[PDB]
Amino acid sequence: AAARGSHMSVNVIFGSDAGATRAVASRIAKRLQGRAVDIKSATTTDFEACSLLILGAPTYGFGDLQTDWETNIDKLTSANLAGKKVALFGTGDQTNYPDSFVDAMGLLYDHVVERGADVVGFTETAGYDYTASKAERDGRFVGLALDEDGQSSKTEKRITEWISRLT
Amino acid sequence: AAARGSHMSVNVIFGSDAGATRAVASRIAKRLQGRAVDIKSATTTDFEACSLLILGAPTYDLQTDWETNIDKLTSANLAGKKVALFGTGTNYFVDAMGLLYDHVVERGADVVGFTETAGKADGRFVGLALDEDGQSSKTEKRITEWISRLT
Ligand SMILES: Cc1cc2nc3c(=O)[nH]c(=O)nc-3n(C[C@H](O)[C@H](O)[C@H](O)COP(=O)(O)O)c2cc1C
Ligand SMILES: Cc1cc2nc3c(=O)[nH]c(=O)nc-3n(C[C@H](O)[C@H](O)[C@H](O)COP(=O)(O)O)c2cc1C
Repeated sequence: AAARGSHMSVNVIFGSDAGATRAVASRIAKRLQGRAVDIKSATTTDFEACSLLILGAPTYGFGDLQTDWETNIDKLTSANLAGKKVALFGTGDQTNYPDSFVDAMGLLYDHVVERGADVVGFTETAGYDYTASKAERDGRFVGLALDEDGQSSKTEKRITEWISRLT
Repeated sequence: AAARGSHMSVNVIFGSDAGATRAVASRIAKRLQGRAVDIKSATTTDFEACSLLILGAPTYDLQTDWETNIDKLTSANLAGKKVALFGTGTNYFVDAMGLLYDHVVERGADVVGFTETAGKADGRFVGLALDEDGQSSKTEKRITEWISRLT
C-alpha cells in the first residue's frame, strides 16, 4: 500500500534537463502540499486526478519545448482538462535568450486552453527584461516566469506571491 | 485548495441499496485510510487514481447501480493495477463479487485479497465475503484478516 504522496489535491508536473525546474517544482509542491511529478514518469491520471494542476517546463533549443515534454506531450493532449483549474510556471534565461524567453510556457498554455482548462495565475512582466516571449498575453505572462540562471534570488519571492493568488 | 480525502492511495468504490455495503465500505476505508465512493457518484478517475482499488457490491445478481454505471469500470485503465474485492450478501452467496471479479480480470487488474471459504465468486474466495445479515460479529474479524492479506 502506497501513500497518495501529498495531502492536498495538487499535482505539479514538470520537465527538467539540468535540475533547475525539478527543484522549483518541488518548492512549489511543498507550499501547496502537492506532488511533484516528472513528465517522464507522469500518467494521464496525474493530469486529471487533481483539483489544481500546475505544469512546469524549461525552454530549450530555439524557444522550443523541453525534450521530455515534446515526447510525452500526448499525456497532456489525451487528458480531460475541461473546466479544470490549471496554472503554469516556466524556467528560462532572459539574458542569454531575450527573444525566446520562457517560450515553452506559452507552448504549454496553448495546449491546455485548447483542451478547455481554466488557466489561472497570470503574472506581470514588470521585473523582467526581454524582447519576445510566447508566454506573454495582453502584456502579461500566462504564469510564473522564473530565471534561476540570473535571477535566482527573486524566484523565492515570486513563488510566494504567485501561489497566494492560486488559493 | 481541496484535500485528496485520504492519506493512503486507496479508493473503495461501493454500491448499496439498503445501506449494508455502504457501512462496510466506510469501515474498510477508515481502517485502510482510504476514500469511500458510491458508484453512482464515482468517476473513472476514482477507479484509476489509486495504487489499490477496492470494489464492493451487494448481491440482489449485480446491484442495479453497478450495472447502470458499469461504463466507469469498462472505461477505466486497470491494466496491471492492484484490485481487491469485498462482497455483501442464510436466506440465499456474494454472487455479484464474482461478476465484479470477472470484470476487473478482463480489464487486466491484478486481483489480490483472495479469502478462504472456511467461514459464482479455484476453491478459494476471490475477495472478502461478508454476511452482515447473520454474521456481523465476524465481519470485523474477516475485515481484519483481509486487510492483513492486502498489506
Ligand atoms: C541549449 C539551451 C537553450 C536554451 N534556450 C532557452 C530559450 O529559448 N529561452 C529561455 O528562456 N531559456 C533558455 N535556456 C535556459 C534554460 O531554460 C534554463 O537554464 C532553465 O533553468 C533550465 O532548466 P532545467 O535546468 O530544469 O533543465 C536554454 C538553455 C540551453 C542550455
Ligand atoms: C431481491 C434480493 C436478492 C438477493 N440475492 C442475493 C443473492 O443472490 N446472494 C446473496 O448472498 N445475497 C442476496 N441478497 C441479500 C443482500 O445482498 C444483502 O441483504 C446485502 O447485505 C444487501 O446490501 P445493501 O443493503 O448494502 O444493498 C438479496 C437481497 C434481495 C433483496
